[PDB]
Parts: sequence; C-alpha cells; structure tokens
Amino acid sequence: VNSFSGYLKLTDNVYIKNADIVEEAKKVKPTVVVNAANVYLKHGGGVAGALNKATNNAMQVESDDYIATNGPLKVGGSCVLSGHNLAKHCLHVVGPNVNKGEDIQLLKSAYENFNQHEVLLAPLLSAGIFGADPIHSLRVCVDTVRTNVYLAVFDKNLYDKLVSSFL
Ligand SMILES: O=C(O)CCc1nc2ccccc2[nH]1
Repeated sequence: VNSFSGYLKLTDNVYIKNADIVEEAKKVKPTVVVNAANVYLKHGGGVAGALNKATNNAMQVESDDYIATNGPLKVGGSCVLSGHNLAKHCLHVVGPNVNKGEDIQLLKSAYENFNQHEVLLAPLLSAGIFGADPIHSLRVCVDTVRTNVYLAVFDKNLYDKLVSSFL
C-alpha cells in the first residue's frame, strides 16, 4: 500500500490523475518526484519552473552546482538530486524537446530512467512545452516503465482525452 489518492489505474503499474504535480508532491512527499528537465538543468518554465519555484529556487541553486561539476546531461538521460521540500529525491529526466528538433525515439530512453526507482510521481515526459503528443508519451510510458508510476496531468481537458483514448 502507498499514499497516492484518487488515481485511475491504467495498467498493472501505471496510474494517472488530473493534478498539478507541485501540489501533489507537497501533499504526498513521495520518495521520488520526476522533473521534466533540460540538459542544462535550467528550470525556467513548464513543470521544471513550477517545481523550482515551489523550492524557493533551491532546486536551481543545487542544479547549477551539479552542472558546474559534471557538465550537461544527455537527452534521454537523468540525474538524482535532492527533492527539497517536495520529495526525498528529484529524478531530473531529459525527454526530447520537439521545439528544438530532438529525436522522439529518445523518449523511450528517457522513460527507462524510471525503472531505477520502485515508485515515482511524474509528469508525462516531452509533453507541454517540450512539444510532443501527450497521447504518444503515455503509450511510451506504459510500454517502457515497469516500476510503479503515478502520473500527474495538469490540464483537465488533456487528462480526460488521455483516459478516453487509452488502449
Ligand atoms: O503558479 C505556479 O507556481 C506554477 C503553476 C504551474 N503548475 C505547473 C505544473 C506543470 C507544468 C507547469 C506548471 N505551472
């Protein structure tokens, strides 16, 4: 049993809810929250800007030190950093940004990072301002992630479309 409430079960391991990932993290304090990161860990907007704002910019301060030491992530890659006030850990995952021309095939590689964690609270990778089709992102998630993933979908309209079109 775990703390996640109000989710619709899509598969053995994938659950979905209409919710702002920030408010969900604040309530649940999951072991792992996933950030929709870029390779520079510049948390300006979208999910990343919202998570970072909720940490009072502590996520950005920690991320800048990580990049100064290690250099940029790979598209499809990840790093584990603090979850600050939102979670034990934040798994920063870089999905391909369609609005930058990145290979959508890298979306599967991005979701593979989730398999290193038994349970996660996450957004749909490469959705929102990253430009991918969220229906596609959900299909890749279900076909790639084998650990237990609780997906928070910000837009109520999109949530209803994801559920009603799910195969
Ligand atoms: O007002 C805020 O602090 C952020 C609101 C918000 N919540 C989000 C969740 C996901 C993506 C962008 C988001 N923007």
